[PDB]
Amino acid sequence: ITGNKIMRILKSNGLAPEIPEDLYYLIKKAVSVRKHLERNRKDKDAKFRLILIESRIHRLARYYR
Amino acid sequence: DNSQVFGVARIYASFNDTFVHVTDLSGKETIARVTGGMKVKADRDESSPYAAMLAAQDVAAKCREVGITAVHVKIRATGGTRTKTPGPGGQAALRALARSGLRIGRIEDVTPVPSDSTRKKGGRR
RNA sequence: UGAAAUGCGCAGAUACCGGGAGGAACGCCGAUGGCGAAGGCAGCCACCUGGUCCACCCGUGACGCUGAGGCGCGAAAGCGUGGGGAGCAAACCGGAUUAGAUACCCGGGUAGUCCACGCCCUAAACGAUGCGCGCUAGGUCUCUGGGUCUCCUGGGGGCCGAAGCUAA
Repeated sequence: ITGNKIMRILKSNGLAPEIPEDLYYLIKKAVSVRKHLERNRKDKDAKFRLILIESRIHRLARYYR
Repeated sequence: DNSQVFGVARIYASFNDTFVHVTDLSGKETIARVTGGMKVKADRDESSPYAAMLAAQDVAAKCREVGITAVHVKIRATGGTRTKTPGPGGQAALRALARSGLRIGRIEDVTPVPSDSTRKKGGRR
């Protein structure tokens, strides 16, 4: 993501400590990854990256509340 | 014929035979020699590093009349000889030239290679 | 080739020049190097994409570690359908060697090796060394970042070695 699309997502997410912001960033990155994965099914190594992001998101929600 | 003095020498080695041809700065060949050119018969003449040596010299000497002095050597292909001598086959030619009297400006390996023409046999591939 | 022979060549081979077609691999750089969780990954170009290090210490405020079963990935060979097939080459067909040669050597050669989609799931899958964290002399070479850059500091790769450990 570019265009500071990241920044905009960050700013829009919140003044807060960005745990929720983090959730947003992760969802955004994940979606793109899922998108990437739509193609390049073969790309296993990339998938691993998704594994981390999805994992971290899942974990954060639990930790958060 | 018309003195040149500076030119190119192409050494084309092969497992079968060595053929060297000298050329102008332009690329047009002045003269050429091979193991066949000298009277040596097919097996021995053709490859034998000795032959390559003789051919190299014959090429230079003939070129000397052309008034050749300095030359750029280009090596194409690999090959040599069966002979007991070390017989790199190609190297001897490269040597004979340096010695022949012509000053060799440079030795360059530009052995051509196919993109991938056809399958080689001969235990290759 | 140890010597050879099979083999190819006068329908002209080999060696040489030019043109074309096709497949596979990617010399030098290249390392004693780098990347990845492993398997593994090296022509160049663009796009898509994962991991990772460092500086600032700015934000959250224990959100951490490991992880049975699951799920996924997993060299080669191998399997299914289709494609491709230059070189190589199990099987196979010959030549030689030998006491014999179902081998090693030489000439051929099919599957396969390549691509796609699906399957198989193994290995000396090795560092033969599970993951995380803390603590315990140094020296030397190296890759990558920062610094007040003849050295200090962080991450990685090697060598030698304190204490200690070890049956060695």
